[PDB]
Amino acid sequence: REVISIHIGQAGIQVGNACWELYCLEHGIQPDGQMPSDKTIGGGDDAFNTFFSETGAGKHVPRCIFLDLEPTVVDEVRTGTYRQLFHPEQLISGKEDAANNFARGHYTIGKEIVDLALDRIRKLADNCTGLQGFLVFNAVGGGTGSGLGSLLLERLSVDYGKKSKLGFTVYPSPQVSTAVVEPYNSVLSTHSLLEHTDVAVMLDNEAIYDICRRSLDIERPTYTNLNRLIAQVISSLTASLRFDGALNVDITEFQTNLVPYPRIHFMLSSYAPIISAEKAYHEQLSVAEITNAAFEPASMMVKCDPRHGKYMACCLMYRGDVVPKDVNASVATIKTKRTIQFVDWCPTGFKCGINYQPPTVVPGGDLAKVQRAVCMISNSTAIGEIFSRLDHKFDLMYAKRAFVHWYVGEGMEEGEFSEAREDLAALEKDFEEVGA
Amino acid sequence: REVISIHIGQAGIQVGNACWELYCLEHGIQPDGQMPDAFNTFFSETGAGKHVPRCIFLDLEPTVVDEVRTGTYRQLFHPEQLISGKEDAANNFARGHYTIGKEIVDLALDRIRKLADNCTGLQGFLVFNAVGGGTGSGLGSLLLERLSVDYGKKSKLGFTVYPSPQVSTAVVEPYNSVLSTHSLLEHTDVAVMLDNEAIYDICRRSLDIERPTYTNLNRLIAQVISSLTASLRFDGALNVDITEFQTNLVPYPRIHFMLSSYAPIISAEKAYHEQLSVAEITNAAFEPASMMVKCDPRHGKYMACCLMYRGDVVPKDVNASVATIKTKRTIQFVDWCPTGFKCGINYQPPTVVPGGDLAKVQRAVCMISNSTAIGEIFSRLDHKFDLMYAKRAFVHWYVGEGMEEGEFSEAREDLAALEKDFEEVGA
Amino acid sequence: MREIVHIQGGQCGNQIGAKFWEVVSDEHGIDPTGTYHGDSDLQLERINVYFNEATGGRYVPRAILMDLEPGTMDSVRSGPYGQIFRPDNFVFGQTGAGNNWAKGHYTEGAELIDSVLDVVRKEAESCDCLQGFQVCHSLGGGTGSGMGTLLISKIREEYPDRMMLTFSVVPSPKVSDTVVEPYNATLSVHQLVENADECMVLDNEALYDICFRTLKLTTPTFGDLNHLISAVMSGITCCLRFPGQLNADLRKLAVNLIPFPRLHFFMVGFTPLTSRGSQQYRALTVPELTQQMWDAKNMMCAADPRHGRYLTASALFRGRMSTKEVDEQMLNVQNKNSSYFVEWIPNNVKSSVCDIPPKGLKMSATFIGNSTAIQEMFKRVSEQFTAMFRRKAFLHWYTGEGMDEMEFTEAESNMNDLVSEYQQYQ
Amino acid sequence: MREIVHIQGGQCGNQIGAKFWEVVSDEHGIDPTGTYHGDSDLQLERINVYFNEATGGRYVPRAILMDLEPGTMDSVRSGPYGQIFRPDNFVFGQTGAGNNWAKGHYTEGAELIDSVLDVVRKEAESCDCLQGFQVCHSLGGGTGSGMGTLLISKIREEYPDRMMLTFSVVPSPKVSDTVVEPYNATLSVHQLVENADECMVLDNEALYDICFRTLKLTTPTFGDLNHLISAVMSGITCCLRFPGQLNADLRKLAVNLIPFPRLHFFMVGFTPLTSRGSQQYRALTVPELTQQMWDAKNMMCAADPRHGRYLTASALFRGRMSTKEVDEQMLNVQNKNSSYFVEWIPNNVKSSVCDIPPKGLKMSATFIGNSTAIQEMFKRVSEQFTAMFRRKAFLHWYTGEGMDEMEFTEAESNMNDLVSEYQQYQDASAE
Amino acid sequence: AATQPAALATAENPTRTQTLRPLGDSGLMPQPGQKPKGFARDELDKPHHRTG
Amino acid sequence: EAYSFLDGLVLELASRPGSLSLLERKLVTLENNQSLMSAEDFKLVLRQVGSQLPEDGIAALLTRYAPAGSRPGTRLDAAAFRNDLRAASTAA
Ligand SMILES: Nc1nc2c(ncn2[C@@H]2O[C@H](COP(=O)(O)OP(=O)(O)OP(=O)(O)O)[C@@H](O)[C@H]2O)c(=O)[nH]1
Ligand SMILES: Nc1nc2c(ncn2[C@@H]2O[C@H](COP(=O)(O)OP(=O)(O)O)[C@@H](O)[C@H]2O)c(=O)[nH]1
Ligand SMILES: Nc1nc2c(ncn2[C@@H]2O[C@H](COP(=O)(O)OP(=O)(O)O)[C@@H](O)[C@H]2O)c(=O)[nH]1
Ligand SMILES: [Mg+2]
Ligand SMILES: [Mg+2]
Repeated sequence: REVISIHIGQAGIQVGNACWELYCLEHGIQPDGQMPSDKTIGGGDDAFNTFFSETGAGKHVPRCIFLDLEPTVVDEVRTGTYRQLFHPEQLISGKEDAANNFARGHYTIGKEIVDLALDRIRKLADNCTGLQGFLVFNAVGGGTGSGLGSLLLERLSVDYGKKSKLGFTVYPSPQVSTAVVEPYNSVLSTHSLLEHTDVAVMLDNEAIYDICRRSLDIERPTYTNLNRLIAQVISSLTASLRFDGALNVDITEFQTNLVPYPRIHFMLSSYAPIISAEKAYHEQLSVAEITNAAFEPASMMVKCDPRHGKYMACCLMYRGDVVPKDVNASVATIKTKRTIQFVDWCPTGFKCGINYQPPTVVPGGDLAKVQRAVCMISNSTAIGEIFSRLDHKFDLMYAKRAFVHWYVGEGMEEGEFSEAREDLAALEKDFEEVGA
Repeated sequence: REVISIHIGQAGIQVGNACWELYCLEHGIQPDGQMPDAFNTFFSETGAGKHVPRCIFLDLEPTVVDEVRTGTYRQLFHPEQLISGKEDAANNFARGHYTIGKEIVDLALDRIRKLADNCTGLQGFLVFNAVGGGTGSGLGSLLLERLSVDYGKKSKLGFTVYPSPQVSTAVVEPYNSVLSTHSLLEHTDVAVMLDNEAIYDICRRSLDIERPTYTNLNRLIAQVISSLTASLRFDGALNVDITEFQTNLVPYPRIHFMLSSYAPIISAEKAYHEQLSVAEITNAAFEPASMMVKCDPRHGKYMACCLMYRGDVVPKDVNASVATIKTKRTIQFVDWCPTGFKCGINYQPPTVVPGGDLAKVQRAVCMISNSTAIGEIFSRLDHKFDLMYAKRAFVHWYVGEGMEEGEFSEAREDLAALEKDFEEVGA
Repeated sequence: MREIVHIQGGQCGNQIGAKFWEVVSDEHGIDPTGTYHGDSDLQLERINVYFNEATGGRYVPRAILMDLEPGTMDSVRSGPYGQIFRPDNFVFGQTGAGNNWAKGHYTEGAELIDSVLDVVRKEAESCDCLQGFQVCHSLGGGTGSGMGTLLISKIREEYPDRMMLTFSVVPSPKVSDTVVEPYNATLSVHQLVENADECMVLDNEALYDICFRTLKLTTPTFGDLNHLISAVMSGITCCLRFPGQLNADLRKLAVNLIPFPRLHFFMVGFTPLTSRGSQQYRALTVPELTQQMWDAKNMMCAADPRHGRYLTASALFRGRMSTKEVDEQMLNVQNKNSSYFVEWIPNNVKSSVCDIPPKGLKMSATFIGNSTAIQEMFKRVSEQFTAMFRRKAFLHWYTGEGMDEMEFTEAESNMNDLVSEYQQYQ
Repeated sequence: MREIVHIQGGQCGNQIGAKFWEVVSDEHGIDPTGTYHGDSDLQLERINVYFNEATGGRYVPRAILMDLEPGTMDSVRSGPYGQIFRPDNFVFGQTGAGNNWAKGHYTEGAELIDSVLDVVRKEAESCDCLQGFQVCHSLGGGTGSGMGTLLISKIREEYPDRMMLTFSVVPSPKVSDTVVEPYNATLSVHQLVENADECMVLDNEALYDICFRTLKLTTPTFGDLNHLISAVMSGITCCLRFPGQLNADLRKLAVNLIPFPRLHFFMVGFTPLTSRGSQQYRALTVPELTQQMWDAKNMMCAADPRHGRYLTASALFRGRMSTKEVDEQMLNVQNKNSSYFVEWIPNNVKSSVCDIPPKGLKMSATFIGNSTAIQEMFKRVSEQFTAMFRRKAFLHWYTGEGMDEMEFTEAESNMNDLVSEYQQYQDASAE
Repeated sequence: AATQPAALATAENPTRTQTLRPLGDSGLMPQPGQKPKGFARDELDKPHHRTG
Repeated sequence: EAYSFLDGLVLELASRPGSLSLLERKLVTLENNQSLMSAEDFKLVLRQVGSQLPEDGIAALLTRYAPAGSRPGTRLDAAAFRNDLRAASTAA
């Protein structure tokens, strides 16, 4: 069993830098490449194989490619501490940026590098034997992540087919944002993320900022803490594949028990307990309260209120000192609360996953070392209001044809703007009808 | 079984500071938070080797909460439980009821649920606040309303502080008290009356402390709370739980106001000479000069009585004492309540706080009765409320916040109806 | 053979049953660990009535303990002879009734009586010939009065032919604990007058008077009162457990004390009862037992029989004795004060003899008198009920649970007709 | 001579089989090495029913392991008695059904069913007289439910006369793990009601209830539930392996418990189960065995017997016992509680006696009672199934694999008239 | 200043007031009516009751 | 001579083994914003942890680890004292 991850854009490979540091610290791989100790604890031998491939020996190269158009961050990765770990051929870097332009990175610049990305990922999959599926990281506000990501996912779909492609994207927050023309990129990314991504996990940046200011009490949080939280989420997500548990769940479990229809795949992420080191000592750690904290909107990774929507299906990943009895009791407790409701579509809208190894802690990080944790992935109808909220401010811009001359010059036209608007409206209608 | 306490305003959290100090002293918990199972109703066995109270401090002025955060019990309190606002209501019911509260109350009642789910045998809530202030009166009423709508059937006891008849520390406290009691009527289950001059007199005449501060007042209020929770906490011969108060002390749903008393309130030097027995400590718990409220039930008629006994007490002695009390005609009961007593016996003696002014005793009494002099209290407050309302003083403060005069008149007539009900029931 | 199954309700019932089981275990010679260590063979033949052979001479009491608060069970398990009760017999609720008849009779009884019925049906069907049921509880508390009454009615519906005893304590105005005692007492009595087979009324003030005047104790804790009640209860079923010159089972006592089925409220006394200081200076003869048994100040009820008529009477005797002296004393007490006995029933006293006295004693006696003075306390409770119910005090706690005014009205209606017939037969 | 072959499906099936083989290998006194170390000479004479003699007093279980994820192979060889199975019997694919009935019944089961069919045909013909097939599996997963029932069917058209046991656990809403449990469960029941000879219904909810109330354990993991299931599975087949006063083969119980061919759903109980705290208050008598055997709280199914009627019942007793006491206890329990037993079948209770008790015990019992209250759980599953299927939730994962909408409707209709048959037979009059 | 010396004093000689039981004028022991410590409470706080 | 007092303290804390790790936790948790501890708080912690040390020894320890610029007996450097206590604990 193996999974290969591709990181698109400037933020994508920063998230990858956090994730791979966490993986190397968790699997005990020295950043030069080799494992000092051959003995293993917990998951057992051959555990590292799903992330690291046994190349020659004394090295374990990750099954990832960093692809980006601006060379500065890729060269910073090349020059930093992890020179020997990453292969020189996997850090794909372009020569000029896409410049927040979906058209530029989708028609002009992406065409010369997507072929190299594909013919490297082809041999990455060839080296594999039990590929569960792909999973991607990108931000739809940029040019490379939004523009090139669409083409890369389309070509991956046409080259492989029904293979799982988990989408961990980063949407612009409704109030706090960094760019100006990003509604165009986001909408033109949605028009293909609808039909190409198998499971899409939403991640707003302001929600994690609120989590850090509120829970971990770093009054000046930067992108590194956000990336570390994303890495913790992904690790708690793949711990079932990596290590042994009571009820292990693989990748093709999520699509079966969280996707009621092929065009409805949008997951709110949640994590518990996100607590500081000092708060960790006065607060008890048991399944009940960490499960309760996993459904509160104040600890969600996306700025939306699930109380305005109806839960369709939920997924619960457990780590550490967790046994079936107390998680069963906790999930029974949740169903009694009438504050949160489940759609009548699915009475048993729960799926639990239990692992035994507690999440690891990184020196310099802010999360505390805890006995247990919960990673929650659910499907509800707040995605409908999120999309319409972005749609309104996208339609504000297009009425005056602002910034449209940039896109048309690269080689696209204005028809796909209209069809993306119509696709978003149809998605809103679909979500509303499903909510009934 | 567990009980969680909520404290509102500058008075509530100081009373909590005394109460939790007493609780930690009783169960042998170090101020750090760990011992060197009877404590389960107050403390939670969090993580490894730590006890955290089931309490929240919420206030709008940050100074007192912050000073609590740096006091002796820094690591005793779970840090997110101590809620602290950004700016106070400044003795304005409307300001703390319409403008500031809507932001802090939601987080407060979200976090109380983080305590309720931990609880498995939650007996009920109990609130500490003073209606004289702004955030205790205004925001407190909203918090109690949302507790009532959110939970409903669970008990919500109350130990409020109305302004004392002549001695007071503010000017606009009649408005705050009236607009607070209008909601205190139909939201709290049992309300325990507490004034300041009564406690000052108790500390002056009995404990002969010439210059008492709020510390002694809070200490003995904590003593009363501990004596009324000891039945749930420790083991006794014949105990009473929280529900017993609402079963045997409120004959009607709209009459829940309790006069409190405590005995023996004695110092160290007088403890040696007095032969403290059940009879006289029961007698002292009935004199008007040893009550926590500046009112005389001799003007009214007793409707019920609750007696709490701690330590070296036997049922025969309390039965003899209650018989002697019942035979006395200086105090008179209402005709329709022939058996208006309810005795509670516990074996754990009251603990002494080092540096405090109370002494070691073998037995103690905490009396909580229902009478009709509380209608006199409300009428005396209403007199001076209507005195200054005629010329509409300070009203421009309230109207600007968002309220109107409809609330003033409706609270006034609600208080008048309360007086009518109290005088009718006492017939 | 004939089997007695024990049922305990409330804190009072639990303490009374604990003392009763300690006394019985002492009589039959089993240690607090549960193993037989007695001397005579008479202590083996008739111990099935109370215990069950487990293994290696281990006997488990035939008891079911009922309550709604963990304190009573914890105190029962903590005390001596607390390691002989089977844990499955500790049927147990969680929330507590708390001095409210309605909670223990309509709401809390609903989800708890199913387990109590399950355990009592499981144990009762285990034995071959159930002599009857035995219940000790209280009419002041909530889980003892309401839940116990519901269980009584359920057993009467389930096993109708079997006997049933009810050792129920009734609170008194002089020694009064709870404010709402009349509300529970009147309705519990209203249910008992049709449900229970025969009732023997206990009262705490009478026990206090007995322990003050007779035993001359200065601090009569609940231990002494429970000891007196346990001795009385053990004395009742002594003939079933040991041979005698004239045996008498529970039905034999009931048939000789109930001429009309609605008159089953007995007033009880025990003898001998002497202080430790005056223990040396008394001779131990049949007249010394008879003169104290008939004394009004020895009765464990709050009713003076001199204000009424001994409609029927009974006497249980323990020890190697002369039947001639027993009969002569009974005839003497019958013929001396002829005004205290009813006219249309001659020979109102039923006598029985057992040759095995309680441990540490050579002679003992027990009295069960169905007098028409038992209606004094019924009026004493109904007057408070009418005085408080006329103003609907504390009624909103009863009405807002399922009960309405009709239950109350029927309660004093049955109270009045019972007391009226008791007065009529005087 | 009378031979039972064992088939294990899915993770739950493999763990249940591991516990069952541990307890059976302990019963016949063979060490985890695989050689004989027992004391009594009565064990060696009847070990051919479960073990084949390999070499030098070494016996290998007559078991087949079948599932789709290597973690279960790691788990099987992790505990003791993990090196006694023959490696050739580990028929195994590696894709994983993934909680999908269609994957384990049409896509992945189609090609891997032939290898396991080869294995079971090779192992079944290696012995003389097959008593029947025994399968333990689940109705919630994909590799245990779909593949398991397809193998059930295949054996059924291959061997039509042999007996067939199915120890299957059915998911419950009280303890629900996955989302699509009714979708798999309804179709698995649809296939079982037509293929399996008789089904011995288990449930994790009742097992947790037993381990919490009766045993009063602190952390009842899956090990305790699998131990209870293994104890039942050992108790049911005791008569073949040991002599007794009244023997009872599987076919005898099947004919004495099944009045009509479609009524082959039973509920399970075991006796005795006492907490170590209550251990020194216990007695060792037949009455306390029948007192806990008939208790509604001891049933390993989430269906209350007092909500229906007892069509037939059976009890398997082990240990040195008197037939008179067993007969009189059965007669008394039949006559006293006379309203819970069906009227047109007199003498509803069948009994058997064995002389060899399980290791560490002096006496024991096992209950297999065909009741009409077992349709309570079928309705409880069908209501969720029709709640989901009314508006086609998660249907694309099944119809996008080869299945059609007709199969779901036929499964609903068959489950519905099965519960209707149970109801009609419950309310039937003797005249 | 009110709390610090109190904490120092209670830390200097930490003695917890044990529950004293009044002795009756008899050989019998008081045997308190209730107790908040025992296995019944421990059974009550078991978390498995929440699932049903 | 506070070094001998520290050796006596660590030798005393060698017994009752739970008392050694508790004192470092008390120092860290009760620490100020900086690595400062009051003398009253230090004596309170020493009494709470179960160590009975003469007041002159406490004064000597305070003087040895007093932060620069303060009254010689008003405060104590928590971090330095804890770090030097770690070496003494690991030495025995
Ligand atoms: N018994 C007692 N009363 C107190 C205490 N502290 C304050 N009070 C009373 O509370 C009244 C005013 O309410 P406060 O709590 O002080 O003020 P507040 O509730 O914070 O309202 P704002 O000042 O407007 O924010 C005063 O008149 C005091 O008599 C205390 O510690 N003990
Ligand atoms: N004789 C006797 N009376 C008792 C005992 N314990 C309590 N009582 C009486 O029972 C009354 C209260 O009963 P209560 O505890 O409320 O019963 P419950 O609520 O049903 O469990 C009090 O008036 C006591 O006098 C006992 O051990 N012996
Ligand atoms: N009794 C018992 N139940 C189990 C065991 N393992 C899993 N289960 C139950 O089986 C259900 C899911 O089965 P699953 O693991 O998907 O089986 P598979 O995928 O077909 O191999 C869950 O609800 C579990 O409660 C076990 O060892 N014993
Ligand atoms: Mg970019
Ligand atoms: Mg203030």
